[PDB]
Amino acid sequence: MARRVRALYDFEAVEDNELTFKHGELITVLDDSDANWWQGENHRGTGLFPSNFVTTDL
Amino acid sequence: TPMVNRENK
Repeated sequence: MARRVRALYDFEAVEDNELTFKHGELITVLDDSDANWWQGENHRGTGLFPSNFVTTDL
Repeated sequence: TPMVNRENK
């Protein structure tokens, strides 16, 4: 199942395939098959983000 | 903020 994580930092997408998010927001992890870049989903849409920008503690 | 590296996406 897709798991939820919370953002530790702001991240603003630079490429079209990246997700934008803000500190404290929830992200759904859709695909963590890659170690450093995960596909997620939030209220803004979907896209890739750095795995080290989030935590499993909600 | 942690450093980001896009070379490896």
